[PDB]
Amino acid sequence: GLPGMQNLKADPEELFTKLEKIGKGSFGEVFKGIDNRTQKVVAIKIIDLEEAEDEIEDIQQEITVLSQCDSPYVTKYYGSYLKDTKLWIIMEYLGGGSALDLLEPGPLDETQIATILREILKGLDYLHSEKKIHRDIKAANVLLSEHGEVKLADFGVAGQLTDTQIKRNTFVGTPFWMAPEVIKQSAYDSKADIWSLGITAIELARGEPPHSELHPMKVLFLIPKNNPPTLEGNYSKPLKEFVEACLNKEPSFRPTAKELLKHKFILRNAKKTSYLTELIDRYKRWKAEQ
Ligand SMILES: Nc1nc(Nc2ccc(S(N)(=O)=O)cc2)nn1C(=S)Nc1c(F)cccc1F
Repeated sequence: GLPGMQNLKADPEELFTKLEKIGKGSFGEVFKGIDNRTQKVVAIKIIDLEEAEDEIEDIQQEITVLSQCDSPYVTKYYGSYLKDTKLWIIMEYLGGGSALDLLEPGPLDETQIATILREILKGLDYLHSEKKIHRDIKAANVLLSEHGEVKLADFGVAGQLTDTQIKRNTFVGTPFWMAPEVIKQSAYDSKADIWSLGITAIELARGEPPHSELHPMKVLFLIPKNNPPTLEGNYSKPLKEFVEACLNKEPSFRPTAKELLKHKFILRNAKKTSYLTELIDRYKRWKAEQ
């Protein structure tokens, strides 16, 4: 089965206008698109099923997890279409781009950092309450609407906890952002996302994650054997402590997403999400020059 699968007679090439590429996901390529019936903009992930082996079950899992999410903090899923050998996965388009994109004109301030982290946490609180793990939290997978709303994206490696499986142990994620227990393939749960959030916090503060100048294969020993990273530079003590709370080698010492929503860095610095429009306006003007 495949949740949201549409009638095969429906031609997505007729129902949507495919525009420019806006990314490359864990699976397939993603395009900006127009829904021809509503004229709303969508994001379209296209996957060639023929040149895909052992990736199709992964695709099905992504669409399943996506279709089971109903939250302001998770990109919406609008269904899937088949066009010959290609699968068109229709998703909510977020006009502000990724947090990583919004970093290109220059550093964020700590109000912006706190606000983005707060909204990521609302998303993680939702997922974790649903017994889901994202497993690929990073600034590239954090999207903003053009009104400044923040949502999680790319569920390509997301995991589901059950009653018959209270922990996962699969090796998945992006190396710089992966928790030591995931790399080591110990039994892990939602706390793995909390580690990834700490790395993402550093990324949002500094522009890059720890070890970013190294070959990804080095982190397979670097992360499990070294002391966890800390945020270095001229950042507030609350922000440095937020990061340390996340980046503890012991998963049970990491706070829950729910708890982190009350962390002093968040309460003291976060403001209305609408203010993030400035960050998006900043990017547009910057891109406008070049
Ligand atoms: N749902 C969704 N909307 C957008 N919008 C978007 C993307 C890029 C840009 S930009 N800054 O002009 O290149 C602007 C808006 N991207 N997007 C997705 S799924 N992004 C995405 C992602 F989040 C992870 C991997 C690949 C991807 F293409």
